[PDB]
Amino acid sequence: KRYVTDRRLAETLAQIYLGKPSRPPHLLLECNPGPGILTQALLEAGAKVVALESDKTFIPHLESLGKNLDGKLRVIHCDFFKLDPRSGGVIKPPAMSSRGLFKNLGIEAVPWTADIPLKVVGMFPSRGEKRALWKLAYDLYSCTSIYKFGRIEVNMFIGEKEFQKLMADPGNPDLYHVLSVIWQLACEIKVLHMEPWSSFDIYTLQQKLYLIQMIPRQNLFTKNLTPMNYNIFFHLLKHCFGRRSATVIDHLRSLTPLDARDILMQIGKQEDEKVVNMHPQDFKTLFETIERSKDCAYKWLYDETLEDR
Amino acid sequence: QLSGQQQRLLAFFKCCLLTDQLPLAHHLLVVHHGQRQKRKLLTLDMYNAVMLGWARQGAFKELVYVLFMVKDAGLTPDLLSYAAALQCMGRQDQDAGTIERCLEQMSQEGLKLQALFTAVLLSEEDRATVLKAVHKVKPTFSLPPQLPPPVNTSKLLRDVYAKDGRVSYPKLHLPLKTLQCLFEKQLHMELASRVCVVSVEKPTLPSKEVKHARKTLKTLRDQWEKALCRALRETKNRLEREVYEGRFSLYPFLCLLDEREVVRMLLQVLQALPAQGESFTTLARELSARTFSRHVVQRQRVSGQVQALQNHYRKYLCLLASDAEVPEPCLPRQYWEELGAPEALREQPWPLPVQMELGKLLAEMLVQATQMPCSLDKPHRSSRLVPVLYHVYSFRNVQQIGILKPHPAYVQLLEKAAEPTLTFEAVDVPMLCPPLPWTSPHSGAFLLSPTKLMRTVEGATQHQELLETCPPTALHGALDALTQLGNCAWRVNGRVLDLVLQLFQAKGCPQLGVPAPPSEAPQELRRELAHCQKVAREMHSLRAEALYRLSLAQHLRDRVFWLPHNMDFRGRTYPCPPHFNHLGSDVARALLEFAQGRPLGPHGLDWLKIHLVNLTGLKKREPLRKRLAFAEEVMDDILDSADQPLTGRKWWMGAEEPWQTLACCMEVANAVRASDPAAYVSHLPVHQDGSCNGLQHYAALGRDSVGAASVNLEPSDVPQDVYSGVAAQVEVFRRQDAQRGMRVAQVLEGFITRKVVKQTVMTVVYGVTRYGGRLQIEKRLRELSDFPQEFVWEASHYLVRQVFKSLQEMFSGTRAIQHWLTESARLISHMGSVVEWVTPLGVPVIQPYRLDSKVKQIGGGIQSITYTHNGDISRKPNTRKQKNGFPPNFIHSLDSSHMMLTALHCYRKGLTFVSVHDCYWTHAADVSVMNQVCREQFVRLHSEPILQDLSRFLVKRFCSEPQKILEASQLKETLQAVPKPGAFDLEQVKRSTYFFS
DNA sequence: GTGCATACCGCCAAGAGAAAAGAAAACCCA
RNA sequence: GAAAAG
DNA sequence: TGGGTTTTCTTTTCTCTTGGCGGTATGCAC
Ligand SMILES: Nc1ncnc2c1ncn2[C@@H]1O[C@H](COP(=O)(O)OP(=O)(O)OP(=O)(O)O)[C@@H](O)[C@H]1O
Ligand SMILES: [Mg+2]
Repeated sequence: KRYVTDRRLAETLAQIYLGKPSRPPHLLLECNPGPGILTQALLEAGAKVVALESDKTFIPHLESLGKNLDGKLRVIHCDFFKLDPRSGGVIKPPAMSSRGLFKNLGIEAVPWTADIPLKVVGMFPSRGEKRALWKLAYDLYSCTSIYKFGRIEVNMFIGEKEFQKLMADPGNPDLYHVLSVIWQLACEIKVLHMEPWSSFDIYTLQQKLYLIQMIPRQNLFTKNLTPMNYNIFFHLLKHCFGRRSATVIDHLRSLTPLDARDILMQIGKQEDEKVVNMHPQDFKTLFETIERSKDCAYKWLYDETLEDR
Repeated sequence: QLSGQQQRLLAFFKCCLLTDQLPLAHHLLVVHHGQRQKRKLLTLDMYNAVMLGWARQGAFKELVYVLFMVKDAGLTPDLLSYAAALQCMGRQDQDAGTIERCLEQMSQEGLKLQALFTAVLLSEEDRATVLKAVHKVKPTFSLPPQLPPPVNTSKLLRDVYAKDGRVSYPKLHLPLKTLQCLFEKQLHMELASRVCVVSVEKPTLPSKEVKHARKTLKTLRDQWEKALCRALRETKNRLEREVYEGRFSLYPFLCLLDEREVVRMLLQVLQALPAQGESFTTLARELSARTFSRHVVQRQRVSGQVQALQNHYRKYLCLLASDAEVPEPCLPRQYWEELGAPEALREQPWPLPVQMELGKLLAEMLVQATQMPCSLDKPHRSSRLVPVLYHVYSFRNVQQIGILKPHPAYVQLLEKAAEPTLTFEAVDVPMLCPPLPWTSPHSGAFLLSPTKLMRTVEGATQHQELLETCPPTALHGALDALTQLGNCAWRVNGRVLDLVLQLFQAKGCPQLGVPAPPSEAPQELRRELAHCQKVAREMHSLRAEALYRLSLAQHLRDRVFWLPHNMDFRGRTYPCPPHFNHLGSDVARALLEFAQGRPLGPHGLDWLKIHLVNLTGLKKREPLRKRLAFAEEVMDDILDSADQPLTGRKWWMGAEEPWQTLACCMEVANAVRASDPAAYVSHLPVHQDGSCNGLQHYAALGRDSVGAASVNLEPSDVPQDVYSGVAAQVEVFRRQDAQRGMRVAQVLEGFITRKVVKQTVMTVVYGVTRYGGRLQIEKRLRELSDFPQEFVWEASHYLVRQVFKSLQEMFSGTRAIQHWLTESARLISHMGSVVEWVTPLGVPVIQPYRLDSKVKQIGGGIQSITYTHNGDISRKPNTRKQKNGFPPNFIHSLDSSHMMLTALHCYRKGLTFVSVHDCYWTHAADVSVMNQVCREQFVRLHSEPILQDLSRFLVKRFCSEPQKILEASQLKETLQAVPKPGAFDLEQVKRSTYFFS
């Protein structure tokens, strides 16, 4: 399991997470503090740090350093990918609900237009990066789990192979697919550091991990785009990218009874517009122009029965 | 083997002979022959097809040319080529010199004319015209006389097929003329190929909206009919023109049926599409199967075999008729073959890629050809023609499947129109006449429709090869038992049907198994609406299943019907109609009874009472006298349940099988209130069921003394159950863990019963993992309403751990035999060959498990289908699946052997016998005789060294080729390492009261 | 004789859709 | 996503 | 030798991944 254990630029990441000096002591939900050196470097900044850890085997070190810092380090045993578990009743100490976190820390829900209340740092899984992107994206479009509590920024390491797969635009036809459009509409990626594999000593073909700082965008939800009908938009994206060489007309003749030529005339994109050459904002406004059509009643054919057959 | 394109071209030529497009097939022949690089694909059968076709026409001009093509290609003429030449010379009535010269050429060629006549598949008309051709050269040529039909002389099947002894064969209660009329009805039903039934839902009020919806649906259906006619004509002209420029098309495959029939078939499959949609490959399979079935029925109609089958069936019905007496009693198959048997033309099915592209083309034709206005909901606005069906990609993990979902306005018009009829295929409906006797793996259950002897999910499979390369007398017992099970006459219990219709038409009762209508579904906070839609869709699915079942039950309310029966690859018997049968739910078994009844006799009411106590689910551990005394104690409750099913004390609802209990309460109420209880004619089926029947067979092969006592192979005063013993061990472990304060034991308490532990204890003696037992007990804990539903996962793990701890040091011979079977299957499947074995009744059984799933992608207008080429293109056997399949499959094959022996030896005693798996049903009069015959057939089946004969057979077949010996010697160690039997006198099974109970 | 167009096939991909909440054991693969 | 039979 | 994958078997109701690009063989134009 990948764990940060080198003092190289740990103060630099600390100054990254400091932000504005006039800000109050800002909560840092560090995910998997294995060695605890990064947690110590974060505590050197002076702001409050909350540790969320999946490795309970080496648990006493974090709280033992926590009492030395007069309770700044409120260590609570939890794994970040396992908040609000999946069809599970009995809450085990590895996996627990987000309401438990936010009742223990006293911090509460804010409206979506309000300022950022919270910061998360941590790892993606070594292999399950795509799935964990999907967990965070599902929790972001459906404002549940962490993102019910506000516009939660989350800053983490990303793999090189899946980085430009998330930063892709019209262009790069080999690697431009659903997760790029799904994230980039509300994500605000800025690359903070470009560290190679050598410093990342995994605790017991170079891979260069980039810091992507996911921030939800305020202008995500509209009258047409709601946290109710986000699965319809997700199905639009994956159906459109199922046949990459096909055009928007081909996919929307199968997606809606609406004439796709008229919708593309409204959006401003031509009839020969290919899927891989269409902007991620254009997907969203395509969804919004289909959604606001009021003359017809049946606007989409997607339903949860398309989960199987 | 043959290439795919070779198979497709051969199918093209054979279809041209059927469609009379002989000029078109000759065109492809000369096109593929005049140029070189594709001519390397043409084979002998490909030329002989067009040879035989030109023979049937009596055209020398093209036949001499095709013979010249055969000589120029470098391939020698076979038997069928000279048979075609003799056919064409005999048809033209031309002089004896040419036939003399060509038959002299046949004699010079050296191959036998009797070998041209016999053991090579020709039609009887071809045989007759070759006879007419040869009778001018040799008038002294005579075919060999018909040998007498051979008699199976195996030891298990020697009491049957024996001319000595008194046999009282059963006779149906219907007379001859009524049975002939029902044969006419079923013949008309199968010629029509579809059945329309009235729905059991209450009819909607015919308002203006309903009538306008019906008119709109009618004009849309007429427009789709015309559009599909135009699309089919355009496709056939394109295929004909595409053929003319030298390419294999599908053109004869679309002229097999009439245009109206194909359009009507496509409209029928369009009508029966669920709102969620179906897979494109599924529509391809179903459309191809429907087209093939209609091709078979139409070909038998035109060829004149319908009249031959008619004239033979009127003579065959004299054996099974009450008022008609045969000179010598015999079985239905023996009487079918004793008379002049009509020739059954073995029709080779289409190859799998041909079926796939035919169904794919027909599905694409339905999608493109049908157009609808812009929205059926409020269609008054100006309309652009949007498709009726939409091709949406549905996504499950990495997998992407194409689904044809109907448009929601089409769906809304379908439930707004409230169509009062439902349409079934003729295959999916119970037969109105006694089925054709199983005389061959081809000639089978239905009158005209093709039906497989062995059900197979895969398209082309090696099962029929073993069914035809067997000795002719090997399958006689299985076919006769299939005929006997199909000959049972069924009858719908009208009172139970009335009560289930009462509950279904009103708000349903899910406690009694009647689905509630989806309109009565209940309606963080944002998740609740989606959850309600999920619940509503579950009740939408189950009520539609019940809608088919009760409609088909209402269709058969006042008519005697028959359930034809097939097998799977390992021999277990199922009724062919899938909707309404006796292998279904409690309601379906309650609706069914025997159409012929028997007087109860001196001790028949006792069997009814014991059966009723068995259906209550109470007094399961108690002896027969205790069950009879209990039935005497609840006699008033029995009469209250029978007289007042829904307006009384509702005692029958608390039973484990409520509707079956209610039907048996009605039967007991009519039997006791009769003047003479022995003279009451009873039609109710009384069931005898095996207690741990896989374990019964494991103890029978192992000859153990402890497990056999546990599974009631030793006589005892009380029944013995291992499930409750494991449940008691798990419960005392739970009490010890609740003493320590463990939370799961405190949650469980008294919830550990026989039912939650039954399937896992039943299953551990096969190659199960702990994940399978986990899901097995998780489902049983999830169906419990009183259990807290947040604790299902952790209680499932705890309960699996205590169950697998409980079975340690238990059933030693069973685990030894299962380990031997698993080891033998692993060593067989590690090599190329899959596991084969022969049942003691002689049935060959092979497993269709192979690793390779070929993509076989077929380009098309909409998408590329992905189907596994099952016709042995897959090569590497699935070792894990062979291991995990063989120990259950062998035990179920021996189950089938015991069932068939019991059926065949109860037929000679005049007993009506039907069987769910390890559940033998007979009349309440003859339960004791069935029990005695079941025990004797168990003894005779298990007095045979089944493990030892299996080992000798496996060494003889799969361990005798020289090239594998150095790799199979360890297998030779494994196969000859069967466990010893030990000491258990198995004759005591004949005194075991609770063997089947 | 040489280069270009066309058909067929292997492969590894991601929206591997989440559920990676959760168990751990044998069989196969790199 | 479910349900039924052994 | 360490990690991916599926997990007892049928039967049925309502029931198979698709697509895209490169690598190679073969026929055709010059
Ligand atoms: N889920 C299953 N998996 C494998 N085989 C099964 C399964 N259910 C039933 N069988 C087979 O059917 C027979 C058991 O049927 P049945 O339901 O009568 O169980 P049982 O063990 O005899 O219990 P009971 O005494 O309660 O009837 C055995 O031959 C067994 O192999
Ligand atoms: Mg049983």
